[PDB]
Amino acid sequence: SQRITIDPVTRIEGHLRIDCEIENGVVSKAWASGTMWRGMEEIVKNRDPRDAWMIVQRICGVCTTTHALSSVRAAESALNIDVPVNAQYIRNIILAAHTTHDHIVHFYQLSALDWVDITSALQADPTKASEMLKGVSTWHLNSPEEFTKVQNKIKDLVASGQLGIFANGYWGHPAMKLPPEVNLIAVAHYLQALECQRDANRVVALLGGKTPHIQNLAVGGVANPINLDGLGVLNLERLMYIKSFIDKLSDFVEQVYKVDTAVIAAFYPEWLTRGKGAVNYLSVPEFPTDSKNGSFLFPGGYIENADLSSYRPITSHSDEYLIKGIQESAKHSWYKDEAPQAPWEGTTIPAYDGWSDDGKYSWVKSPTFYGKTVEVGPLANMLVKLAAGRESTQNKLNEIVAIYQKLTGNTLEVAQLHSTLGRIIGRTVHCCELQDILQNQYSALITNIGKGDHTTFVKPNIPATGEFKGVGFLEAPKGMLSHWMVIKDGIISNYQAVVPSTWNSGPRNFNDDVGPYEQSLVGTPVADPNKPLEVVRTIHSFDPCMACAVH
Amino acid sequence: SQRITIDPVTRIEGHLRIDCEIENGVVSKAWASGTMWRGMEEIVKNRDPRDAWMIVQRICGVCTTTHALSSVRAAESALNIDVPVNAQYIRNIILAAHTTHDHIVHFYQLSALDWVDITSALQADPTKASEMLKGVSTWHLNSPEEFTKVQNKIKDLVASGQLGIFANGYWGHPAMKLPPEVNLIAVAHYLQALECQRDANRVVALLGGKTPHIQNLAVGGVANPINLDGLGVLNLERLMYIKSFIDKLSDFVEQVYKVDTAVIAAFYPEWLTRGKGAVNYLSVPEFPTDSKNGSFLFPGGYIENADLSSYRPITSHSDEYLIKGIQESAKHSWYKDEAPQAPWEGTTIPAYDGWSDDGKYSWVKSPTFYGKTVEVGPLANMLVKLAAGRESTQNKLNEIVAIYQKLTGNTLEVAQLHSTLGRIIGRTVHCCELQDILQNQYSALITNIGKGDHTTFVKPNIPATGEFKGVGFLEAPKGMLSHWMVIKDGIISNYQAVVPSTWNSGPRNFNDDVGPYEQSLVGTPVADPNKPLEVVRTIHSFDPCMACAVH
Amino acid sequence: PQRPPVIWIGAQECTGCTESLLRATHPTVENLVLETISLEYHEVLSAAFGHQVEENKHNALEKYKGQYVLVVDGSIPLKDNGIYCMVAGEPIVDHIRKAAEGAAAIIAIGSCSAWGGVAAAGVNPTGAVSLQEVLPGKTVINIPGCPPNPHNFLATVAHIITYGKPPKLDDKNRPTFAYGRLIHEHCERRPHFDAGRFAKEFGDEGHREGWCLYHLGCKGPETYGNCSTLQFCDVGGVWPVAIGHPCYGCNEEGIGFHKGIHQLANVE
Amino acid sequence: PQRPPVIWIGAQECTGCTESLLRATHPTVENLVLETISLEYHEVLSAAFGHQVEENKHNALEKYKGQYVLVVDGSIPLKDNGIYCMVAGEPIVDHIRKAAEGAAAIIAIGSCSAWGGVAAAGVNPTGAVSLQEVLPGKTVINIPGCPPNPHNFLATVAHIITYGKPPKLDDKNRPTFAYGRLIHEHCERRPHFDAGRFAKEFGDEGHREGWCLYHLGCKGPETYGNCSTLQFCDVGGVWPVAIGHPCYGCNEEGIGFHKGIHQLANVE
Ligand code: SF4
Ligand code: SF4
Ligand code: SF4
Ligand code: SF4
Ligand code: FCO
Ligand code: FCO
Ligand code: F3S
Ligand code: F3S
Ligand SMILES: [Cl-]
Ligand SMILES: [Mg+2]
Ligand SMILES: [Mg+2]
Ligand SMILES: [Mg+2]
Ligand SMILES: [Mg+2]
Ligand code: NI
Repeated sequence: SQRITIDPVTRIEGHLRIDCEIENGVVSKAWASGTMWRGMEEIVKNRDPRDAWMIVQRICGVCTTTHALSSVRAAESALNIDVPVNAQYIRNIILAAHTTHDHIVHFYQLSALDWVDITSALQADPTKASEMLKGVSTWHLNSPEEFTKVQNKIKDLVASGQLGIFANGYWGHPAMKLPPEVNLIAVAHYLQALECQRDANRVVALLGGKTPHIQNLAVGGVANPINLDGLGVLNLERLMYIKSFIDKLSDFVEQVYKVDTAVIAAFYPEWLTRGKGAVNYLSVPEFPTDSKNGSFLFPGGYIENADLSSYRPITSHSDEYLIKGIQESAKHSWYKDEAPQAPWEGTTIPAYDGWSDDGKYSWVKSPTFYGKTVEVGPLANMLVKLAAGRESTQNKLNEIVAIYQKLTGNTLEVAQLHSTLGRIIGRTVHCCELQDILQNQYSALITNIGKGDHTTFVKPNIPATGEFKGVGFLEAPKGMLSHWMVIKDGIISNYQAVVPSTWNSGPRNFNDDVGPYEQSLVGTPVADPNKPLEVVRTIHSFDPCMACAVH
Repeated sequence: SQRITIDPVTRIEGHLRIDCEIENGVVSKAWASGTMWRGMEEIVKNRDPRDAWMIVQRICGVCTTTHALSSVRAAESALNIDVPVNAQYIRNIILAAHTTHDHIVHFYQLSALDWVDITSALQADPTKASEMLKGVSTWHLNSPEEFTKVQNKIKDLVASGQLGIFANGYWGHPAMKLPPEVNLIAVAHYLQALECQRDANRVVALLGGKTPHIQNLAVGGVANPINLDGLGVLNLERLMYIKSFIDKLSDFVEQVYKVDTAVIAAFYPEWLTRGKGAVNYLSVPEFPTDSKNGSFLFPGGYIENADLSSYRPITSHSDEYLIKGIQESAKHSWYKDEAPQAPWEGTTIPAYDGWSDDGKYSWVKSPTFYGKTVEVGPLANMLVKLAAGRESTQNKLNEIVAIYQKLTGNTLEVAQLHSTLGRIIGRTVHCCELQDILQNQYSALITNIGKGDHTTFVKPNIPATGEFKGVGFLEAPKGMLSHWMVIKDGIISNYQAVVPSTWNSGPRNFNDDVGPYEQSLVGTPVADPNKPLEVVRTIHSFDPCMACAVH
Repeated sequence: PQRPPVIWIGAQECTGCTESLLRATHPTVENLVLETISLEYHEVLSAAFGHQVEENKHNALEKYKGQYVLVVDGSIPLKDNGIYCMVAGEPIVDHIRKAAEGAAAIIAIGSCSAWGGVAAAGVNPTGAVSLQEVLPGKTVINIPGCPPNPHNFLATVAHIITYGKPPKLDDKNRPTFAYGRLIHEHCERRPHFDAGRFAKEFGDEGHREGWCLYHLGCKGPETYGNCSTLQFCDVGGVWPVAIGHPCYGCNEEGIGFHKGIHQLANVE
Repeated sequence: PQRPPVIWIGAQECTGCTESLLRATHPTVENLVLETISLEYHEVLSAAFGHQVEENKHNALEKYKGQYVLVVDGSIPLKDNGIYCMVAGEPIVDHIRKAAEGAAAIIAIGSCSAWGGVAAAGVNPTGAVSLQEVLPGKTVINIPGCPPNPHNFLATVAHIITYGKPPKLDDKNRPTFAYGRLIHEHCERRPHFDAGRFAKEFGDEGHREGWCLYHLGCKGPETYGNCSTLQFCDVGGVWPVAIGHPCYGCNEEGIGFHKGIHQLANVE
């Protein structure tokens, strides 16, 4: 038996430490630790409610857009503002295109090198690699010639003796199971992914004014000026340009990312039987389409004890059942006030005292829902959509399972989705369904402007007396996000962000109950405790973001 | 001691009873009683804040517009809304035109028959009557032929034996001092006044949508759609029509009403020596002209112990010293809670127990300013403008004094304005200065539209939680008006109107101090206790409005 | 010649219904009182006050018994035995019943006297009721609005004088010439309603083109009146909707003072 | 053929400054790391983790002593002995100072490392400071913005590689090609400023004609940058003002994260 530390965990956003006790070659106990704090909730306090979004967007530059959108929704909640529908379409296109970038980069740039051995790709036959994908994908860049060019770039990098960020990786590890050909395919797709994600961010930029960190929001709607006949504003030529980039995303997502997700499952089927983090799941509905902050394209809900049949739907961002259940504890976190706190009454008082296994060991708070630990993010999101009987989600999951079936002769049941690979699958399903969101909301915007509605902004009034509480929910790439604003005497008197990586990465809670990251690791086989690849495989499945978790 | 009751007092708005104790033909003590209550503050509670103005406008149809404008200002105060400047110009034109009609009707239709003996007019020589005005007025309708036509209308009404509303008047009363010729002049002007006041209401109607009870306001601005080029909206043709009626008001106001005010003072100079109601005076600034509910064309302020030289200016409707000083008591009123109440904490709980001289005797509450009794209305308004050194007010008063001096050989000093006639003079000065308000604000509106500003309305948001408070001040024809709105969970939880006739008519207060109507009557000579014309003269000078006083 | 007598009593009135007469042009108020009628009692304009004006009332009720038109503005408060409106020490309901006994015709001018109006809204603090409710044995002519166009009243009185009977009435005893049709069934913005051309907020593009105000809360679909045709003030083009604001339903019981300004009307 | 080595360390970063590289086109991030540089340390992309990646860092600092470009994003927190950012159990200020010792050139990418940025705003909970403040005897090249256009960084690194020296710098050590001019002194809406053609609210008629955003709070008059010329994302026409939102001053110390969105700028 022994104690290891993984610090830093790389190929995540931000600063994470993972500790594990290993007994009889399996993880018996784990600690997740966020090691950097900025105090973004304190920095935004005492300001005008309208200023918060520009400041709190800087909680995170990977999930850029998300904290900006949650912040304006929180102020709108407090102030009772109905957002114009054109502003919802624009916000929705931004969030959907951003999330497409976000998931693609997670699967390829952040996660693939846990499963892919680049050295082994040097042994591949590019023609056999291409042959393996016949009747598996229709993607137009799987030729032997593409794969030979990619193999030659690997060859040249290795030949230079400057491996840089590819150096001292887990090449030949016994947990690396792909054949040489499948390693080479994955590296070719890693490089191709960078083009697709770039196109997704061109959609974001044309509405946001740049990315990272969009600049087109306002409490009350958006700053885009809709005028089909206007010079220098959001006219039909600009909208056509946006559409030209929306149209470029689908083929890579459907013919490369979706197919690779099935192929990794086919080669790593034991990873459908480990990495369960929780038995409870939460998602919020997303992409509102009416004039009153509702009519969501994607549904939300709460699953308890993995029972999809008795889940509780959530159809509103004003749902009092959702609002009243959420608390955070700092018993095992470096803050002073330890009892569970509702976020409108939250404090964030730093109290660093160093690492203690049974005491405080993280800057991440411990969120609960009516006292229970909950997993958020794509696994939650997918399971709630399946519980809701959403045919689009059923159908998209079935496409991944059919590729898995063709490759293995085996099927995938919902029980197998509560796992490291199920989590990855939920993320891919989300990315695929978001391409329909983009087409839907582009069309809705064009149609609405054609009816003569160019409205985008409702100027707020903020009473100079009174105390007003608002909450902004958002289904972010990593899961349910909420920003909680209290307004008193016209300024922010409290601001609390409860972020999806807070839910998943948070340490042991007030009742010493274990959060999703720490739970997911129990039972992980570790072949080589000095090179604990298996632990990082499960942790990456959650897409950690520690700027998000801690803020 | 003799005890009289005057019930009803006619030629006012609403239901008033005046009681007097008379010692040796001199009033020694008086009681003012509002005898009708509706409970308009309770009727408006538990509604959307946006609905209040249409309901509380019905507090009074004589001072129509005033309660509508105070109500939207109160909601805008609570919500922290800055009204568009075009909405201010339109609000201002309506209030100035309305107040022109109001003052003219008060001087002629309500007050003149206290001072004018119609039967004496039958003895007049119309040629002598006309000659008396040579070099006193330039009015074009003072000919002997006009006066003969008017005299013949009186003759015909008397010969019918149906005197109706002229029946059982105070003809030959010893306090009737005008010569026959001046009585006939006054009746001619009484009839001519009806045409001028009709033109003033045509201004109001073209912006309000009708009068009585305008219908163009909103919490957030006005409902008039400004579009110089639009069919069916407020275009240049409509504005030109408004201007055609503004231009018709000046000559009667300047050459008839202003002159008759000087002439009545010249014939009744003892009425410069009685009818003092108070030593403290309050007015609020009025006619805001900036984008932030300020920059008033008329100044406000607080005079204590008749000292103009040390008055306190009031330049803002958010003045904390003004807001904090206002309270009302029901010790001697038919309500339950008797201690002085700030209006945001006000109650209006009816507790009728009949008339008691030393107990409760009125539906009017007793307002105080930091515990003092205060007169409001045109005497206060004029004295505050003189204390401010407003040259327009000094110049206009000087024109009235010059006519008085030509007829009497005597000047008027400010001490003589604290009187029944000073109160009537302050009202006339107001009406005269309002004609320049109308020209100024019409010109401002035309100019601003010409710069490309067609904005009229800022849509409010009303937080669905929290409790917040607003107050709307307005310098009404009868004096300072305030509406006090508390909003809780998005609906009106308290509404209190503190109305100018409440200040002046209210009964003895929590300290048994005497308010302006009651104080003004002490010392009044009463030649005939069965026909107490002298009491009605002083009470009419305050322009009682009991629907306003009581609501 | 002798003029037809009128007795006017205000109960829980705001005086707006009297003030409507000061905007009238046919007749003007001066021609009404000198040529058209003999206004025998009206406390807003009466030279006499107090005991003298109470003498005038009693003398007129006697001299003109069976001949006068009785006009009431304001609601009548029944709560607590009448004490929410006391004139000369007596409840106004007693003054009105006494005057009703000798009336040739009885008119409720304004929504308050016609159906209780604003004074009877909400919790109804004073138990305010209509003139018809206090005179159950009499046919009360109702001329609602807050206030009505004064000529809705003056042409009703003229019909009584000129032709010796009231004008034709609907089943709420309202004159058909003024109240016989829904405002929405004679509204010049109906084409915009039909086309789906709606103002959504004051100052928006549709609003600034004079489009239909239905989605701002216009109550024209559920209010009987002549506001779109006779309009107000005789200058042309002046009524609430033409100025840019929805009808509030002030004529109509259950609409005005009950529904919110922005609450949508039911459409037949 | 050997590529110039780069060591990238994040302190209190949000990762936006690294994410800017994923929008770059000249070079793309894949050409940057395969052709332009050898990225010897970058925790966002590194295959290795934990002990292996701390081996890579120590090996690179030794192998490339005096040769590598050090890049830092994020502020560096000095409060409470550096514990507000701890990597491999040690304060990030110690990792940065150690890497700085052997650096050929040192770049603060983003406002956080250039001047403290958002993380040092308000009450500055963690005592966050700039990279230059932690390295007082070193010349730190500042590339501010939140995040900057990635080519403000990439063309600075290219100048070092191609011509053997940094680009020309202003008195704040910012490259003049990117930060040499006020945004307002090269803004295409300056004609509208000069004419008094201003948006007053988002969605108003001026806003919808592309007028100047000064009265919405535009900080262009007090912010050095290339946002109006180079703009963002290489698609053409994309910067905050062109999309319809004022400049917030995110490049400029004392402006971004200090002044309200709608607070007006001083004009020179
Ligand atoms: S109907 Fe309207 S105008 Fe007439 S008394 Fe009632 S509230 Fe006043
Ligand atoms: S809803 Fe109102 S504005 Fe529209 S057509 Fe009907 S009555 Fe006219
Ligand atoms: S400069 Fe901006 S984008 Fe870069 S680390 Fe700081 S907050 Fe993030
Ligand atoms: S204020 Fe802003 S939008 Fe206007 S010219 Fe200057 S930089 Fe451009
Ligand atoms: N997605 C994302 Fe970032 C995290 N965790 C947020 O919100
Ligand atoms: N003027 C007026 Fe009416 C009174 N008193 C109000 O306010
Ligand atoms: S509110 Fe009344 S005045 Fe006519 S327009 Fe509607 S019935
Ligand atoms: S906010 Fe920043 S990105 Fe440029 S436009 Fe202003 S310096
Ligand atoms: Cl358009
Ligand atoms: Mg608006
Ligand atoms: Mg938090
Ligand atoms: Mg205000
Ligand atoms: Mg009151
Ligand atoms: Ni009044």
